[PDB]
This record gives sequence, C-alpha cells and structure tokens, in this order.
Amino acid sequence: CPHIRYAFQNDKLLLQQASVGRLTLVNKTTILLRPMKTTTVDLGLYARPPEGHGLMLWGSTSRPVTSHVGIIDPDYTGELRLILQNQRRYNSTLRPSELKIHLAAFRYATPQGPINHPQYPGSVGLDVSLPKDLALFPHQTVSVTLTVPPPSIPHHRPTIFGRSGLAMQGILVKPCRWRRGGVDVSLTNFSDQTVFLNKYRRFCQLVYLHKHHLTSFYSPHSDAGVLGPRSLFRWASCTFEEVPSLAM
Ligand SMILES: O=c1ccn([C@H]2C[C@H](O)[C@@H](COP(=O)(O)O)O2)c(=O)[nH]1
Repeated sequence: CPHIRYAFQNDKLLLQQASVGRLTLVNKTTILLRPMKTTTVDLGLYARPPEGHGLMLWGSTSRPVTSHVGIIDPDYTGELRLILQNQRRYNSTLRPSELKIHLAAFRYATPQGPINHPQYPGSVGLDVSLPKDLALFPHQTVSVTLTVPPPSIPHHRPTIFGRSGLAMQGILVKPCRWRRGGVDVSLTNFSDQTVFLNKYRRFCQLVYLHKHHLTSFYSPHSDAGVLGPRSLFRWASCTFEEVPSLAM
C-alpha cells in the first residue's frame, strides 16, 4: 500500500499514534451527548488514500455511545466528521480519553434496483434500496432481510455499511457481512421521532472489501468494533504521511 496523505489540526483531539496503517485520535475535552439527538465531532482531519483503496473511519468507546462507521471515498477532500448517537435517554458524556477515533485504509472492488451505482463515479459503496416500507419508532431497532445475492467478485467479500445522511437523522445501520444465504440488516433509531422510510429509498451501501480485510484473529492489526467480533476488520498496511496543505 502507498502512503495515506493526511492533515490534522484540532486542539480538542490528541493524535495518539499513526502505526501499522491506523491513525488514532483521542478526545482531550469532554464531549456531551444530549439524548435523542445526533452529536457530530468535527475532526479537523483530512486524508487521501492511495490508489485502489478507500478509508474507514470509526469510533471506539466503552461508554453508552454508538458511532457511525464511515466509508470515505477516494475523491473526498473535505473534512472528516465522526457521527455519534446516545444509547441512553439522559445526557451521556465522553470524558477526556473515553473516545478513540480510528482511520485506516482498505482495498475494495466495484461491480458494473435494489443495488445501484451512485451518480458520482469512483465512490466506494453502491446504494442499496429498501425492499419495503418501514416505520422506525424512537429508540428501537428494525431489521430487514436482503435475500437476492449481490454480484460475486473474486477475492472480495460483500459487506453492508450505513450512510452519513441517515446517520445524521439518528438512524444507524449496524455494519455486517452479506454472506451467500442472505443478510439481516438492522437499523436503529436513536432519535425521539418516528422515521418513515419508504420502499425503494436508499438505506445502506454495499462495499466489496478485499478478503484480506476480514479476519478472525485479534491483534494490533485488526479491530472487532467495525463489523463486529466474528468479522474483524484488518486494515491495509499503509504508512501515514503528513501533508499540512491538505487542511482546509
Ligand atoms: O462518518 C463519516 C462518513 C463519511 N464522511 C465523509 C467521507 C465520505 O466520502 C462523505 C460521504 O459519506 P456518505 O454520505 O456516503 O456516508 O462524507 C465523513 O466525514 N464521516
């Protein structure tokens, strides 16, 4: 893997380390999560993955807070943000050091409804459409099955991730592998309002990760937070290169 070029400037976050292909930031100040509302951390982080790769952005905490897992497109030159939701019905705080924020690369592939190309080219994921109307009540999870197999790509593995638009509205998708038998996709509404998602609405994205990026082995090179403990995410072995001019 060629270098991941990045810029980072944010007095409220500490760069812990950029090691073995993963950059990790930690919060230096208390982050308040109001209940029933989205909390968005503006990271002051900018990054460009090498050829053939996308970037994975995720948060880790032992507190009752769930973060959106972000898929970062190769063409994205804006600021990276972490989107957080509160699991509780009262204020939850992330005290200093309680939130870790990770960025790492992965190889992906692209096949040529319900699986759709986004209208902007070299994007990592393909939009997946809802097969039925769903009503998502506050602080509840709703699941839906996708049964028809996606195209098979040699040496790659279809996965499902959420998108940031619904995440901002309080709706998170739990990332998961789309195995041959079908996938049950779970949507959780962390807001106080009922969200009605209609049949055919895009509700998640399909990403083909190179098979090397999924492992059962725990190590400083993998993380169970992303897609869960069965399918550990093992990022590409890239080097981070600071390029200050990327900061906007
Ligand atoms: O958690 C995230 C997810 C995405 N993005 C940026 C990079 C993506 O290329 C772009 C669009 O994301 P989606 O709307 O496809 O999720 O927003 C973030 O900053 N944080």
